[PDB]
Amino acid sequence: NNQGSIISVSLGPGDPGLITVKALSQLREADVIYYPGTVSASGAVTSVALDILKEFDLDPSKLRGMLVPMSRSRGAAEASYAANYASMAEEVQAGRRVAVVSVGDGGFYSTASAIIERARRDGLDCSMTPGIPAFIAAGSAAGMPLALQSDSVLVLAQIDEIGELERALVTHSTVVVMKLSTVRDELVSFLERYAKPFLYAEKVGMAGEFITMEVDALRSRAIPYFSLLVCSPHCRQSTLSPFA
Amino acid sequence: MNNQGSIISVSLGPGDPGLITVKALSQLREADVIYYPGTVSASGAVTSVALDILKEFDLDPSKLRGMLVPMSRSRASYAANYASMAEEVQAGRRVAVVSVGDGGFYSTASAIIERARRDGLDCSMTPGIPAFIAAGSAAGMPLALQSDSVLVLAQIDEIGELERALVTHSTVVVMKLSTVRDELVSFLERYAKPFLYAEKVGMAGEFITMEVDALRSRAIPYFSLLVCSPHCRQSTLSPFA
Repeated sequence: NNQGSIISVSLGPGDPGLITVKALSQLREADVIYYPGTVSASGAVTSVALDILKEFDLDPSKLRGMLVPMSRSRGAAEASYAANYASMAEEVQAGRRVAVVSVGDGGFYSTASAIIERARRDGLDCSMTPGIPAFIAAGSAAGMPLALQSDSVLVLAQIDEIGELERALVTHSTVVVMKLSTVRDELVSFLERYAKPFLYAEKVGMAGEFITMEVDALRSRAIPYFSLLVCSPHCRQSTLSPFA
Repeated sequence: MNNQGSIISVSLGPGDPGLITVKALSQLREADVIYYPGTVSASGAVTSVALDILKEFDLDPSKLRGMLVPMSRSRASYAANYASMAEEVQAGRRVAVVSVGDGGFYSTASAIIERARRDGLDCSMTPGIPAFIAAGSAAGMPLALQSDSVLVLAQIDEIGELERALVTHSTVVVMKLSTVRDELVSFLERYAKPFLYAEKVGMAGEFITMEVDALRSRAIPYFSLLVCSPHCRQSTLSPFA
């Protein structure tokens, strides 16, 4: 029926089997669940978060979409989440158990952190249940390690110019770049230039999963928001590598 | 029949048995045999966070097989747990090899997976939540926002590694803080900025702090990490001072 007041519930990165035992139980006991999604020109919502929730046989009545276009004002998501907080607060006032869900982990580049600021300063009971980051899941779906003994790992997100990844590469073991859409027109020439093992992973664990280590397989590919890149020598270990 | 016989690298997550994925837990319950890592001191005392997590799931205890490695002969030198696995696999059996955290992220399992894979075996990987991700959520802080970077180090030799990295990176996580235990308090005094220290997150004896004074007498164990980040001031733990 309920338990907490405001909970940031990580869904994991797309495969519903990769939610935690705890996150899943929190969802089933929540009174209301807010999820992010995007809308196209017509209606037609796209929401990876909702696609995941739909696998849990939850009461479709308790679900509250927070909807945006495709935008980059520190992700119009911040305003969208901000705008939605009032209702979440009133639900919490009504004595309800509110979940705000995140693809991957709620504390790792998630706008849910805006809800947990406000929740904590308005003195409400709030919590974070963590989830598997997308880059962790990508490494495992490719059958490779991301980090071994003495490695460093640098994680970047919303890369500005492709030159930012280029500079980082040499001073770091593995580099991970999230949200590749922001360099969708620069990715392929970067990859030809780099000429070193990489993992491209899109929609991992989800219906349209696509993972590749071949530049040719990306030449005429649309690079969407939910996609990431791993540049690392360890990519040689993957099942997707000729090196075995 | 024996023509099956598989091996899976199953991540356990960071410590709280509630932070196992639904899928990894199902795989452990289905497995015929479950190998877990652990270490053994000279007086023969066994330390194994992995077995401590397994002990929380109601598994058949006769299914569990320790892969214990002396804290000594570094490769240790005991990859010879695999021939055992292969045999079980040869015998038609479902073998799980487990990892604390994620099995691809500074893990004990990678060297086993590579051996399986040099051999003809399929060894899929089920992911888990790394300890540093769990530590952030336990403290109620985010680890990264909009265009932030995250740098992860582990088993660092010397405290300078960290100091140096923090000149040019805002958020730096260091895993296996034991390696710099003698230097931690002094480092944190001169650092004089928000930090999160976390030990046994999600388990009995969880200890997390953003107070240097809570560390002055503390035994900093091997499964210990530090996060240095301004994001630490976004926790009810960040010094009321």
